[PDB]
Amino acid sequence: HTRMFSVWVNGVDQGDGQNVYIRTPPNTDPIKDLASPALACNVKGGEPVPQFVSASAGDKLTFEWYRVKRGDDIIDPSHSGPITTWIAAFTSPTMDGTGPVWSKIHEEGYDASTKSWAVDKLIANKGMWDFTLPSQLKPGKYMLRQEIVAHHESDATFDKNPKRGAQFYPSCVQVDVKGVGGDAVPDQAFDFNKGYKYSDPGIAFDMYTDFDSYPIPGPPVWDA
Ligand SMILES: [Cu+2]
Repeated sequence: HTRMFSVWVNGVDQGDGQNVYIRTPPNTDPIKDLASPALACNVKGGEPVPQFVSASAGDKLTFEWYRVKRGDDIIDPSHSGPITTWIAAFTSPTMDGTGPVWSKIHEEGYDASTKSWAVDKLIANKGMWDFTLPSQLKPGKYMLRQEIVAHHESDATFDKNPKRGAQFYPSCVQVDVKGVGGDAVPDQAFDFNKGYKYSDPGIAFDMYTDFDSYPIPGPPVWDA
């Protein structure tokens, strides 16, 4: 259980973004059904919010997460898993993130050398998760998506056992990107409801065995 508080642009806190520039869900509950239209942007994913984070291609963004209060324990430390960041064109304010529209721009999963996950790093960083907006990005409005996946119950799949299954915590942020040039348009066209499957070894994942690696679902990080 976790959700976003705000976005920071090159270290500068843009301030509480909840229902302002983040499409904040009503609570911290996970998405588990891979056929849910909420998988892309969570339950209020289709409801527009009035502001866009102002940023430039190349900027370092920080997405800040919390559990119940800003700057708390962030997420239960049992919720080990990856954290991925994605981008889609802002087609209209009533878009909900469904369809073949996403490109992955950043990911972190399991680090064998420290036996730790993206989630442990998030906790250690007090909920701050950094990534770069690709410098080649064409200016325009975009939806950014960041997702924590918790694998404490991923040793079963939701379709067989709806009490268990991977837990997805997607957050969608509206961003208005100034270019530094660059004309690259995100083109992986990844669809979550089609591309995340119960057969994926990164979703049907048993963390309670002696694994050396974790396969992060979806395509590799977008090129240019
Ligand atoms: Cu939880």
